[PDB]
Amino acid sequence: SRRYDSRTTIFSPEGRLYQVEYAMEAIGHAGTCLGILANDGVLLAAERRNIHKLLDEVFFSEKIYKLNEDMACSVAGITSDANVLTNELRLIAQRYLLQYQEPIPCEQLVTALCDIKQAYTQFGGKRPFGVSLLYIGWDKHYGFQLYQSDPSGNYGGWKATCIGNNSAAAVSMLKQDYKEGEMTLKSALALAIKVLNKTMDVSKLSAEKVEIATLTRENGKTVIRVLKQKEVEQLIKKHEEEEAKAEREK
Amino acid sequence: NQYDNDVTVWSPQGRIHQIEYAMEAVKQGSATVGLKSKTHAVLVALKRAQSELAAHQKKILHVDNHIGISIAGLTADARLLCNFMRQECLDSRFVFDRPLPVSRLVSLIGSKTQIPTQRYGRRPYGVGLLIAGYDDMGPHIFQTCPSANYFDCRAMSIGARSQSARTYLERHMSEFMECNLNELVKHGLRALRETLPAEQDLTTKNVSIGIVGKDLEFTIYDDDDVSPFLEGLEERPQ
Amino acid sequence: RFSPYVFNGGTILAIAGEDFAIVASDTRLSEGFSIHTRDSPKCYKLTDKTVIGCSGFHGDCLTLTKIIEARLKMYKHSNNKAMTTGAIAAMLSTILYSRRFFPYYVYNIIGGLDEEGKGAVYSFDPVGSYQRDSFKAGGSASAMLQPLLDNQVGFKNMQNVEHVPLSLDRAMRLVKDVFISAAERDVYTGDALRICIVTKEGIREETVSLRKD
Amino acid sequence: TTTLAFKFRHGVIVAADSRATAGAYIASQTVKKVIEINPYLLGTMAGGAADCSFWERLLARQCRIYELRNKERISVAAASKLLANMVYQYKGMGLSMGTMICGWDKRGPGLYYVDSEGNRISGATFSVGSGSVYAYGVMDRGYSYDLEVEQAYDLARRAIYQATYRDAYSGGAVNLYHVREDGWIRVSSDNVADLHEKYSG
Amino acid sequence: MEYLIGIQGPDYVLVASDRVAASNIVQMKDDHDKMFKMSEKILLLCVGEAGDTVQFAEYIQKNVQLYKMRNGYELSPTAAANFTRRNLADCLRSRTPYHVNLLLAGYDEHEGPALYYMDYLAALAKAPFAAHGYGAFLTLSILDRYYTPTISRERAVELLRKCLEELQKRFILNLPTFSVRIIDKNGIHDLDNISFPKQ
Amino acid sequence: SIMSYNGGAVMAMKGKNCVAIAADRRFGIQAQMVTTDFQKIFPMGDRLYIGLAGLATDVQTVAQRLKFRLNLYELKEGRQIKPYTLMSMVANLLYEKRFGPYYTEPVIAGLDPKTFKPFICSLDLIGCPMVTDDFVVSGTCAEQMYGMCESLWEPNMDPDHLFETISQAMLNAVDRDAVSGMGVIVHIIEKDKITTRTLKARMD
Amino acid sequence: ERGYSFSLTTFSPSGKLVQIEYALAAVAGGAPSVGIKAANGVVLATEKKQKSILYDERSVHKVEPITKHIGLVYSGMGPDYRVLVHRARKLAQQYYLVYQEPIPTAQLVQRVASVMQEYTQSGGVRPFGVSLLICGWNEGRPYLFQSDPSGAYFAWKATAMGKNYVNGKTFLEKRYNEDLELEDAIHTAILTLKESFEGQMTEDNIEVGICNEAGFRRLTPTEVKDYLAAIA
Amino acid sequence: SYDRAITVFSPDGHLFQVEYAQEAVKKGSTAVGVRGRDIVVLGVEKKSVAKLQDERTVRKICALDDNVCMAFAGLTADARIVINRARVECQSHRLTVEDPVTVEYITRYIASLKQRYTQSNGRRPFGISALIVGFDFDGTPRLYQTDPSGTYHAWKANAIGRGAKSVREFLEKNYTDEAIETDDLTIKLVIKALLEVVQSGGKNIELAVMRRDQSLKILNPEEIEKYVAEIEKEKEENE
Amino acid sequence: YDRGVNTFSPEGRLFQVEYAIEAIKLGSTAIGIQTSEGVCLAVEKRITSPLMEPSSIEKIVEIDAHIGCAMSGLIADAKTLIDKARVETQNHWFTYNETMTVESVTQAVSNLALQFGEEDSRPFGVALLFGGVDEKGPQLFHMDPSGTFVQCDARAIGSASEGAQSSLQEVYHKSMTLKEAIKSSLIILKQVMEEKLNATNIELATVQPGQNFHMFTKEELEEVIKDI
Repeated sequence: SRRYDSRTTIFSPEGRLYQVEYAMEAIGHAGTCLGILANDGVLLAAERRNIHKLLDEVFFSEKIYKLNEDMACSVAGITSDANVLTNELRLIAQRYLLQYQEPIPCEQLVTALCDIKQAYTQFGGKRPFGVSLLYIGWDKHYGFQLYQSDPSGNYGGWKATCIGNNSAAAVSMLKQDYKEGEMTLKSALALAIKVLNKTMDVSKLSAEKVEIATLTRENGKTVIRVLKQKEVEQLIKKHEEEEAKAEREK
Repeated sequence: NQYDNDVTVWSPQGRIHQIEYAMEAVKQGSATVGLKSKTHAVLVALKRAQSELAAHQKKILHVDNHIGISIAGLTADARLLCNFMRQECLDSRFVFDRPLPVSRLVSLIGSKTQIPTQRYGRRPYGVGLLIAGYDDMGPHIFQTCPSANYFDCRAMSIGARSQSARTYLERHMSEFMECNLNELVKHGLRALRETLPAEQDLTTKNVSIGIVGKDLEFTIYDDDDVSPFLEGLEERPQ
Repeated sequence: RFSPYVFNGGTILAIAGEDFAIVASDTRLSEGFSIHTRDSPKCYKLTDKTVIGCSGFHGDCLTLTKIIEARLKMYKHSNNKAMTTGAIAAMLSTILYSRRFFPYYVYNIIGGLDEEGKGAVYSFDPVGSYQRDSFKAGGSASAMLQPLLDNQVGFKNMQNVEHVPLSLDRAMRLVKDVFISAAERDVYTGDALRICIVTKEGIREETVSLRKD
Repeated sequence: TTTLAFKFRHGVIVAADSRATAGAYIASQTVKKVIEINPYLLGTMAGGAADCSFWERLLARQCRIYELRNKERISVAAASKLLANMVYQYKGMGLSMGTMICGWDKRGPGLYYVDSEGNRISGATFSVGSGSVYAYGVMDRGYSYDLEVEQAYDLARRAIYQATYRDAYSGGAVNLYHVREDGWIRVSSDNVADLHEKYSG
Repeated sequence: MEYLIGIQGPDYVLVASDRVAASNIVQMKDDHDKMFKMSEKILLLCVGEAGDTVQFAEYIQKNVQLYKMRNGYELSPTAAANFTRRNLADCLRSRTPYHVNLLLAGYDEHEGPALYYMDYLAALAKAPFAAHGYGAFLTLSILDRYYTPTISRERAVELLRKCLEELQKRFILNLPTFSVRIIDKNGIHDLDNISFPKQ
Repeated sequence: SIMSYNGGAVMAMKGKNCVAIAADRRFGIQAQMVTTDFQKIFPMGDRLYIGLAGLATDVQTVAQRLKFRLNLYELKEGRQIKPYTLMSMVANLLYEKRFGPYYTEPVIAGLDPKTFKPFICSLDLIGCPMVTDDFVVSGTCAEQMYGMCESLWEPNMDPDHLFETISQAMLNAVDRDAVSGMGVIVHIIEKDKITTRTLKARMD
Repeated sequence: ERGYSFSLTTFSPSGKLVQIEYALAAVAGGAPSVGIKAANGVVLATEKKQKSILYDERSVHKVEPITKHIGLVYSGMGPDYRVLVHRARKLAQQYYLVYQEPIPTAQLVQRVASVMQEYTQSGGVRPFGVSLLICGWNEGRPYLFQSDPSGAYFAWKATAMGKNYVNGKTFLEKRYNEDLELEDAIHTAILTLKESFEGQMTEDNIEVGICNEAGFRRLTPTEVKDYLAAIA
Repeated sequence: SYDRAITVFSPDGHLFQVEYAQEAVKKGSTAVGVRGRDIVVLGVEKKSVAKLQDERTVRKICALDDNVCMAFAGLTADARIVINRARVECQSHRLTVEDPVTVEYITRYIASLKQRYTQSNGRRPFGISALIVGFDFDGTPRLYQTDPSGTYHAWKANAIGRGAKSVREFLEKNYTDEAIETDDLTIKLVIKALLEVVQSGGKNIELAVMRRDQSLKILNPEEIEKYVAEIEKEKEENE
Repeated sequence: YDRGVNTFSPEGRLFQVEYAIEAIKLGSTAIGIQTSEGVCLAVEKRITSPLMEPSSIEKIVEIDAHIGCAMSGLIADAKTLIDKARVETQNHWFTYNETMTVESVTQAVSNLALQFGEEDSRPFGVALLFGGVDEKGPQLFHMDPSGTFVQCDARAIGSASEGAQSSLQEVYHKSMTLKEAIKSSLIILKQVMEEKLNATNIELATVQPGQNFHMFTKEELEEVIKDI
């Protein structure tokens, strides 16, 4: 019985631990999600993977999950492990609301989940979750926020982050084109279509290959809007009109 | 050898080695000898020490007013069964208000120690109990083993270098069922001088004697009151 | 319905001396209006220097006696000595409290010698409070025996009375006289008087008959 | 049963009687109702004599474990808070306990009052027992913060004497302690029948 | 059995209670305090039986302090009062229910001052003024007689003065002293321990 | 009794393509008011309300457990809840406390979201649902409210006359009750807008 | 006794859950099965060959109803299928005892797939070896879903599972469109199972179940011979 | 229930998983803490931020109470769950014994939470080390550290993380009595040590002091520029 | 490759009990001497760094007013056994109203010392000395990771154990005095430690029949050093 155990919890003699680094190796492939904010609003741009010609395209989204009444998350990695984490922090926000009668701040929802995710890396003799995921949202203490989780269990606030297959190619270009607090939610939409033009090897940016959802603050609404496939392609060609002018004039 | 790791795994010959290795633990402890007359039961132990300033490790323990034991093996497992031993004697005295019989006590020990010799990740109890007591049927000398197989006997000896003590008892056991307590003890003391190297024997600080008796409660004698028993022995012939 | 308690009578008495201790009790077990037996003493010898007396519900007095005798043997196998008189009294105070919400209906008096060879008498409530005294009585006729020993042993309410310590000879005839007075007026007072004397030598015993109404 | 305690400039004075009854029958005259938790803490006995004896012996166990781990003595505020929490777990089950906790502390004198119901209050003067209301009247007249030592001995001694005179369940002898800087000191133990000849003339 | 009061203004909350710790027929302590801080702008005023007022109200206090250390910022007065209501109502249908009556007072930087009301059955009520105890039957009728939503804190104290003078006219208990607080944008402030000299 | 410890009254009435719901405003303890703005009607999505009456603890407790289960329903599924489905949800919630029951009696009123059709029902304190077509009432002053609605209800009523009927039904029945009053709030919903009015009642 | 309480499904150094990869190979070695939704109902069809003439083909069934309006087929191994059928039978009942409403087909796949994910992570178990095809007509519009042993699920218009599924999906791509009736979908579902069957396709070599707005039902072998007639 | 011994003895008398976890401490960012007589000073080095992103969620100097600060090294996932378990015990101590928590008490709680955790079944040991800095009652500034095996251990100056023994060798040749004379003089003692470590050019340093009566107060990168100016200018005039 | 934690040797002893005996050869050395006048008991500290505070570490710690201790090997798991010994003496005082003797403290700890397994996880890697004065006079005991305890007269435990035990058998006799038994032990510690002996590298504690457990400090300690 101790001959069949795989010991998914112990250290390695070099100090680190192997089991979550293999999971953070699997988080490298299989998906692309990114977020950006500088002003009123925050967006999630995700790239669809299964683009086969026989699917129904239902459930209002594919990788976007509405968590609270005023925050949502984009996910990446093992999709079966993703569904269990989503409906786990979905009722953390409700048992907060049951206890305090107030919507949950966006930061301490992330810390609650990342303590559950950390415990599997630490005891129990258990496979960890191969899931990293973003967080957008709004609260009255700091406004629009943007977070990133890791399978190790540590989080962080950000302004622009991708966890794609060429995420390191995207982050090196995000910190070449930005402005702190002045990118409104049209330049951010224009910058989002430019970044995933690069990191997607499939060229020409088919409007069904991506998903974009925005979170804008209306007075007592905090409207989370998954924008439809009729206004994506006009935003695609708007990138395509200026790039022919910017190349030829240089 | 892959058949030599756990208590569960049988050998292809049919001999579980983890039981047989616990028999090596009782061969490491110092010797002790028990024997009985018609009306008495005497067990004699041989203490050891580490340095000349540290005290000697005692072996004979008092279980009840009519039951005493002698240990050989690792002492922490001995106290784990001794606390079980005391507990099973006084609750029968709590319920039935009578001394628990000796032959019925040991059957509880054999059922207690057989359980970890069949589960997974459970060691056997490495201990070597010699038991002396009284039923209504007179004296009894019992031995146990880590293989949970207890033996009824009239004289035994266990511990390191005990085969020489058994050869002394076989050629003198015709006399044991007649003599009184005086030369019953110094029959057993002549067994412990057999199991020693040829220069030191019995210097009144490494020997202990216990007697349960037909009108005598079980009594342990230590290193001052041994001196009446220990005198009157001849020199070692050489 | 089923009442778990009944009163079985009984009367015990202790007197601590300078170098002795006397524990006495009657020998009648009885409940209701009837008699069970005319021979049931309460002198229980724990050690050779300690005698306990147990009055009250007899089904608890049998159980509590056997719990204590198990725990002296657990002491000796773990400490290689016997319990003193003051160590038994502290132990039994935690035994009686351990059934706080279903108590024993037992009155207890422990009499024996201390470490200096002097008398010691401890007296309990049914819950487990105690103190050390010179003399206590317990049971049914305790309210009759306690004022008399306040006059003779305590030297209370007397003017120009000398203070001689209790000899053993005076204390024996004092115990033998005070149970005769309690046999006349109490109906639970027995037929034989079991007196136990704890000295430096050992525990003596003595039986004195009474009237048998 | 009558106990009292009051603190002043020179420490804390504790006093109590010694009669323990049973219905109308008097069990004993020599019951020590001020038990000694530590060389630096004192506790009284009020209500259930066995319940105050147990849980304050159990408190003395707990304060000793605190001293070995932390290498200083426990405060008077912390000691009563432990006693208030142990008793609360048996609330409604019928415990009788009305004790007081006395002792010198790093903040000066300490005098708290703990009930079996869960009351834990501070104060300067207290009086607990069946004849406690007889003790308050005489104690409120002669109380001052700036009393002398021999004057404060006479106040607490006579205050018990008036309570045993009116109450039927109070009597015996008058025990008297004094909590000081270094620790408590036993002052005296006077019989009431001797005080009757003293306080008359 | 004993009394406290809840006058709430446009930008302040004026609370006050008595100082008497009672017994059988005597009073044990004359300077008791019914007032429990949790944050820099939230008080708590608990009334009930003996053991439950101290231990429940400091159980709340260790959870409000813990929320601030885990997050850096404090609870609102609304969420703090709505957290206490959950703790009675869960512990109500149990073997040991708490029997306490309380009212909570707080100030917030967003919605200003706030006052809440509870009982031993855990019902919340956002009220402009409230009171517990048997003196609430005497003193609520003076208070709605003279209450203005735009009342200044200087005349709110003399409204409290009038509301307590009548309590020593037709009420059989003693109640000599009263401790007063005030909560505003700058936090808790002690006012004068108003009383009536019984000499 | 236990239901008369705080009082309360909730009425719902069905109109043509609309449904109105009304309740009192008093919060009090057996003789004594405390405040006159106690909420007893809670929103459950658009065009669908619920009214609670009974013990004031379980009014605030059940309305938070029900909201807890409702938000998890509308996020696990992608749609709003039907009016008939919520009736089965509440009846599950009360019946779990079969022997520890909540002392409240809910009243549910709302429009069906796809085909805008009214719906009213009421439940006892252990969850026996009863759907009607005219009116449901709950609270302490129930018998006064039956004499109103049996004599004033009409089958097909525009939202103007529906408001006038449920107002005169509440202002006269609650006025005859002692532990209910101190104001009446009236919600009247329909497929295009929603209307909340407060009536001029006796503060007596 | 007790269990093992340790996961025997770990991450490879290449980042692939190997046991889930091996469980999909058992799915690919199963019997072929196709499923097509067309605008008023969904057609499920499977392929059932007995090994000899001794078997009673009318004893067990591949096509199983879950409720009044939800059917379910598989392509994998036999005894693992009957476990999560009985599990899915019960999950439709705890939904109905709460809400008094038949369960939507989307919400059933939420709960069947959550079993299989929970079953591929817990201690001392190997994952399932089946894939599923789930049909149903909830609120007019029909539905067609497909799970896997990993625990994911999809929403297909038409698909094929089992042997030669990569040839079945190319065949459906050149045949299926948006506008077909139910009985037109039946004729193109037998035409795609004929791509991999044996020589004779009788009325008992296949098994077809359909959904309508009238609910899920399973075809008797009488009219299955009628659809098998005038085929190819 | 996963019951399995994880940390067992070696053939020479060591514990493998304990000495492996100390290496993971040795590759976190360097934290340096000293103490004075009235004010304590501690500050992590190697901030290493992306310098276009958020920074108030990356903090590694937190507060257990009003009087207890805490810095750490090692991996941050195991670190902040130790803090949340220490924030509960220091609050439950207040519901008991009335004083605020002494700094010696809270370090025994963290060490005893960590020793029993190398002793239990199915649990890898913690991979963090900490510095617990505080001013107790009667105003006595002192600090401690915590090994991953659970040996709390007081100091007068300390430095853990990657590049610690180089700094710890530098601290003993530099810590004198007169270096704890002024409050700002003790700050440059830390700033000279961190500049003698992984890069720490004023942008990766983040110090935080405590004057025994306040909360923890982080100086913005304006005094860290001002102190590094006057420390390097004092080196440019002596050399 | 991997055995269990509960496996016998072919020679028959165990593996990890025998491995824990090797672990106590890495701790600091400790010497205790039983004398009829009283028990003296000393240790070194093994100061690593100049910046280290010296008094924060300790090896002598008391169990009761009349029982001291001394630890070696690992230190972090010694604090578990010390806390079990403190609670055990208070439960004995609570129920019996007396002081638990020095021997019966030791077997209460030794029964705990071998209880690891895979139910209800490794042996303790410490070694202890118990100095105390019960009613049989002054006593000195020494337990093991194996759970074996025996009364010694002069026991030396630590990394320099067998080097000190040879030099301790030649100076001890049954009629020592406590003033010279203290001086005799510091000569042995002066030979075996690395650094030079001062008032900070070591500490002592004695227990007498008259007074309670007393631990020396840096004022009354260095008179023995300068008069060595």
